[PDB]
Amino acid sequence: MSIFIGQLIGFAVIAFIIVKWVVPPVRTLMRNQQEAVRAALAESAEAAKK
Amino acid sequence: EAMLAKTAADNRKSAEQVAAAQADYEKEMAEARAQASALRDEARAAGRSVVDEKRAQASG
Repeated sequence: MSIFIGQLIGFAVIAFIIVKWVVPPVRTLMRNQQEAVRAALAESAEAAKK
Repeated sequence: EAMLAKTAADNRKSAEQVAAAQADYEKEMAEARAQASALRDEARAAGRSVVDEKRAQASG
């Protein structure tokens, strides 16, 4: 139980670190890829229109 | 990947093909103009021949 509390606190610290300093850049990368592919699709559509 | 390559080719081909259509329009215009000029030239040459012939006959 005591070690369970210790490891739970450790996991809370790990999750805080991840959300603070790891989630933001990864979310940015995912949004960047999604925007890039969306722009590629839209540019293909306008090329077909042209 | 095929979509992106085809889109780049689409932009290139559309631009060059618009230019080609305009050039073909101008080519047809030039050909028709040359045909018209040739008709007028040969018509006036035939007229000149007719006038020369009939003047020569009148003189004779």
